[PDB]
Amino acid sequence: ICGDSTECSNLLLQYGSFCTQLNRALTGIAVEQDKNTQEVFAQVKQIYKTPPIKDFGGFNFSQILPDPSKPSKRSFIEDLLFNKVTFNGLTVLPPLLTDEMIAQYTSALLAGTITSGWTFGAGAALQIPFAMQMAYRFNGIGVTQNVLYENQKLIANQFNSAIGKIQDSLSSTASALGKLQDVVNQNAQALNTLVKQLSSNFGAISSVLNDILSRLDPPEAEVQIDRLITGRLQSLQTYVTQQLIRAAEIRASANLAATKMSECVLGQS
Amino acid sequence: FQTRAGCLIGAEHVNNSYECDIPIGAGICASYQSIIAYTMSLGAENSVAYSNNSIAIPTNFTISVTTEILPVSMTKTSVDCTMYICGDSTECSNLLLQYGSFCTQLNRALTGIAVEQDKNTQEVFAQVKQIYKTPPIKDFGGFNFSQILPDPSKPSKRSFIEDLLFNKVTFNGLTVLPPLLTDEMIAQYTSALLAGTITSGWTFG
Amino acid sequence: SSTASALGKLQDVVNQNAQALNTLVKQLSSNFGAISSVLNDILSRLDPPEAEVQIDRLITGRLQSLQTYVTQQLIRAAEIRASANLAATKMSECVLGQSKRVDFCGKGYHLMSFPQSAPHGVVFLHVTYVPAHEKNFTTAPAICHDGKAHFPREGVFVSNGTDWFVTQRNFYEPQIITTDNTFVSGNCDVVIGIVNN
Amino acid sequence: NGLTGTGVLTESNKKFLPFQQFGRDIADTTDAVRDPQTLEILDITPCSFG
Ligand SMILES: *[C@@H]1O[C@H](CO)[C@@H](O[C@@H]2O[C@H](CO)[C@@H](O)[C@H](O)[C@H]2NC(C)=O)[C@H](O)[C@H]1NC(C)=O
Ligand SMILES: *[C@@H]1O[C@H](CO)[C@@H](O[C@@H]2O[C@H](CO)[C@@H](O)[C@H](O)[C@H]2NC(C)=O)[C@H](O)[C@H]1NC(C)=O
Ligand SMILES: *[C@@H]1O[C@H](CO)[C@@H](O[C@@H]2O[C@H](CO)[C@@H](O)[C@H](O)[C@H]2NC(C)=O)[C@H](O)[C@H]1NC(C)=O
Ligand SMILES: *[C@@H]1O[C@H](CO)[C@@H](O[C@@H]2O[C@H](CO)[C@@H](O)[C@H](O)[C@H]2NC(C)=O)[C@H](O)[C@H]1NC(C)=O
Ligand SMILES: *[C@@H]1O[C@H](CO)[C@@H](O[C@@H]2O[C@H](CO)[C@@H](O)[C@H](O)[C@H]2NC(C)=O)[C@H](O)[C@H]1NC(C)=O
Ligand SMILES: *[C@@H]1O[C@H](CO)[C@@H](O[C@@H]2O[C@H](CO)[C@@H](O)[C@H](O)[C@H]2NC(C)=O)[C@H](O)[C@H]1NC(C)=O
Ligand SMILES: *[C@@H]1O[C@H](CO)[C@@H](O[C@@H]2O[C@H](CO)[C@@H](O)[C@H](O)[C@H]2NC(C)=O)[C@H](O)[C@H]1NC(C)=O
Ligand SMILES: *[C@@H]1O[C@H](CO)[C@@H](O)[C@H](O)[C@H]1NC(C)=O
Ligand SMILES: *[C@@H]1O[C@H](CO)[C@@H](O)[C@H](O)[C@H]1NC(C)=O
Repeated sequence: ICGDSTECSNLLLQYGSFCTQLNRALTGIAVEQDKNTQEVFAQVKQIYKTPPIKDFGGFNFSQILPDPSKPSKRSFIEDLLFNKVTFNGLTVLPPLLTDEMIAQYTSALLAGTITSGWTFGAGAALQIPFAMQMAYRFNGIGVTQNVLYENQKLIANQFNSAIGKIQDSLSSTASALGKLQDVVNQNAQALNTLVKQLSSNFGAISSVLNDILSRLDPPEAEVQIDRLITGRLQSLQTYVTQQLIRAAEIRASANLAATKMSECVLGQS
Repeated sequence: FQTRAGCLIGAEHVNNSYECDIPIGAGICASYQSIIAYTMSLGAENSVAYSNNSIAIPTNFTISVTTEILPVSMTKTSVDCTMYICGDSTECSNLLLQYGSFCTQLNRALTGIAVEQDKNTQEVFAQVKQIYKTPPIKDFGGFNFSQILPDPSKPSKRSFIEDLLFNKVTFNGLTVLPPLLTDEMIAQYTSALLAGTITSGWTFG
Repeated sequence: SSTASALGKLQDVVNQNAQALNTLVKQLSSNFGAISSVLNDILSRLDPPEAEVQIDRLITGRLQSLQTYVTQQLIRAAEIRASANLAATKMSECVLGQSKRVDFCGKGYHLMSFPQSAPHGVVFLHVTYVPAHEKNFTTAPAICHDGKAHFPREGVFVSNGTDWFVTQRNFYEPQIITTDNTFVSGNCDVVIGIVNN
Repeated sequence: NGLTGTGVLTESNKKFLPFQQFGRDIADTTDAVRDPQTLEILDITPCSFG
C-alpha cells in the first residue's frame, strides 16, 4: 500500500489491525500447505530398499524404480512428468520438503509394497515372493489361485505391454496433466491481476504516490493518499478471500489423495 | 550459514542428520544442544531380505489401543447491528437506514451457522433409538471396563476418562447462545452406545 | 493424565474463536479517518453538516470490519462441518461394526472402538491387533504328488527344513498336509516352483 | 530530471533508440532512465529487503 513512505504508514495506522489478520491468514495457508504435503507423503518410517537382484517372477519394474545414473534418482516416468509441465512486497517461500526427499519417500513406499506385500502397512515388513502375492490378490478379487500359476507368463507379458503403452501415451500426448496446470495458471493470474491493480487512480489525481508527495501540499495529500489506501486495501481483501477459498478446496483434494494412498497402495480395496 | 531460504546467524552447521525439530526449509532445520542446523533425516534405513523362496510368518501378537480426537462443534454466537455500530443513537440509525439490507443478511448467516452447529452435534451423536443399560453384574470374560463405564457415584455420571478430558482442557451487542443438547445428555448417548456395543456386538446397529 | 497438550485441536479451535471475537470487539476504537472514535464527542462538538460526514466514516469502517468477521466465521464453519461429517462417518463405521478399509481407524487390523465425549468433540479409542515375533521359512507354490499339482485351500506351504506343512497366513500353526485341506488342478508340469513331496 | 526514486544504479546494455527517454518492464515500473547531461542508459534496481 505505502511503498516505504512515512506519511502513508501513519495514515494506515489509524485503520485498525487489518494487516495482522491478513498476514496471519497467509501464514496459516503456508503452514497448511506444508502439512498437506507431509501427511500425504510421509506414511512410513523405515526407508526400504530394493534388493540388488531383480527377479520378480518375470515382471519388469525398471520403468518405475529409481535410476542411479541421474543425480535426482528419479524414475523414467517421473522425469517425463517433470519435463511435461512447465519485487513489490510479495515473496515466495520454498517448500520444507525438497523434491529428492519426496522421490525417496515414493521409492521407499514402492519397494515396501513390491517386496513385503501389504504386511508392511500394519506391523513389520515380512518378505513374500511376488508370484505368491499376486496369487493372494487374485484370491482376494474372487478368482482361485490356480489361474495365476497357470498363466503367469501371459499375465507378465501383458503387464509389461500395458506399462510400456502408458509410458508411450504419456510421452507423446502433451495434453495429459491438466489439473496441475490449471491450478498453476489460476495462481499466476491472481498474482498478475493483484499486481496490475496498483496502476489505478481510484479517483485520485495520479496512480503513483511519490509524485503526489513531491508535488502537492500535505493538507489534501491526506485526501489523495486516503483514496489510494482504501482502493488498495479493498483489492487486497478480495485477493485474500479468494486465496482462502482456493486453499480450502486444495486441502479437501489433499485429504482425498491421502485416503487413496492409504487404502489402495497399502492394501487391496 | 547460507541456505536456499536465505542466511542464518547464530547456529553452527553440522554434518550429522537427526529428526526435524524446528523446520526451517529447503530440507534443513535446527535444534538445540548450542543451536545447530542440519539436514533432515527421513528415517531409519533398512533392506528387507527378499528372495524367491523365503517368507516370514509371525508367531506372536500384541493388542494396541490408540486415541483419535475429532472436533464436531463450535460456540454459537450472535451479533446485533444497531447495538454494535450505532450504540443507541437515533441519528446513526437514521443514517444506517438508507444503506440497504446488509444487516438482515448478516443475521441470517449467523442464525444459519448456529442451526448448522446444532444439526452437526445431533447427527454425530444421536445414532441410536433406545438407551441401553449394562446389567449390575459384570463378568465380561475377564475384560475390565471400569475406567470406561460411567460411575454412578459421581454427580456428573461420567467415566474416569471423560472427567480427565473435561478437567484437562481449559458485552457490546454480542451474545452467546447455549447448545441444545446438554453435557449430561451427550454422556447418556455415549453410555447407551457403549453398553449396546459391549453386550449386543454389532447387531444392534 | 500425566502428559498434557494432547488435546491441541479443541483448544486451538476455542482459541481461534476467542481471538476472532476479541479482535472484532477491539476494532471499535479506531478513527477510520474521522476526527474521533467516540460517537457522542463527535455528536456534541459540531453542527450536523459535517457531523454526518464523520458519522458516515465511522459507519462504513465498522461495516467492513463486521463483514470481514462474518466471512471468516463462514469459512471456519464450513471447515468444522467437514470435520463433523468425518467424525459421524467414523462413528457409524468403526463403532457399530468392524471396518475393513485399511488405516481408517487405528494402525493395524482393526477390532473395535469406543467413543468418549469432549467439550466440543469426540475421542475414539481404537483397539487393533499387531503381529510380532516373526520367523523365516522356506516356501513353495504347490505340491507334486502322483504327477498332480496340489494347492492349499486356505493357507501357505512352509518348511522348517524337513517334511513341509500348511499354515494360516497370519499366525504360525503347522499342520500335516492332507487331501482335506488341499485341492488338485491339472498335472504339475507348468507351475514354476513345484516341489516333490 | 524530476523523477524521484530510491534504488541502486547499475550500467545497463539495453539498446534504446534516439527518441526514447526511459523504459519500463511491466506494470508501469520505471526500470531504466537516461541521464540528461551524459545520455547514458542506466538501470534501476530496488534495494534489498525481506
Ligand atoms: C525391462 O524393461 C527395460 C526397458 O523396457 C529393458 O531394458 C531394455 O533392454 C534391452 C536388451 O538389453 C535393450 O535393447 C533396450 O534398449 C533396453 N531398454 C531401455 C529403455 O534401456 C529390460 O531389459 C527389461 N528387463 C528384462 C529382464 O528384460
Ligand atoms: C530371515 O531370513 C534370513 C535369511 O538369510 C536371515 O538372515 C538374514 O539375511 C539377510 C539377507 O542378507 C541379512 O540382511 C540379515 O542380516 C540376516 N539376519 C541376521 C540376523 O544376520 C534372518 O535372520 C531371518 N530373519 C529376519 C528377521 O530377517
Ligand atoms: C507372546 O508375548 C507375550 C507378551 O510378551 C508373552 O507373555 C509373556 O511371557 C513371558 C515368558 O513366559 C512372561 O514372563 C510374561 O509375564 C508374559 N507376559 C504376559 C503379559 O503374559 C508370551 O509368552 C509370548 N508367546 C510366545 C509364544 O512367544
Ligand atoms: C478393573 O480396573 C480397576 C482399576 O481401578 C480396578 O479397581 C482397582 O482394583 C484394585 C484391586 O481390587 C484396588 O486395589 C484399587 O483400589 C481399585 N481402584 C479403584 C479406583 O477402585 C478393578 O478392581 C478392576 N476390576 C477387576 C474385576 O479386576
Ligand atoms: C521341523 O518340525 C518337525 C515337527 O516337530 C520336527 O520333527 C520332530 O522333531 C523332533 C525333534 O528332533 C523329534 O523328536 C520328532 O520325532 C520329530 N517328528 C517326526 C515325525 O519325526 C523336525 O525335527 C523339525 N526340523 C527342524 C530342522 O527344525
Ligand atoms: C529362485 O532363484 C534361484 C537363484 O536366483 C534360482 O536358482 C537357479 O535355478 C536354475 C534352474 O535350475 C539354475 O539353472 C540356476 O543356476 C540357479 N541359480 C543359482 C544362483 O543357483 C531358482 O530357480 C529360483 N526359483 C524359482 C524361480 O522358483
Ligand atoms: C519329482 O519326481 C519325478 C518322478 O519321480 C521326477 O521326474 C523324473 O525326473 C528324472 C530326472 O529328470 C527323469 O529321468 C525321470 O524320467 C522323471 N520321471 C517322471 C515320471 O517324470 C522329478 O525329476 C522329481 N523332481 C525333483 C525336483 O526331484
Ligand atoms: C562437512 O563436510 C564438508 C564436505 O562435504 C566439509 O567441507 C566440512 O568441513 C564438514 N564439516 C562441516 C562442519 O561442515
Ligand atoms: C554539460 O556540461 C558539462 C560541463 O562541461 C559537460 O561535462 C557535459 O558533457 C555537458 N553535457 C551536455 C549534454 O552538454
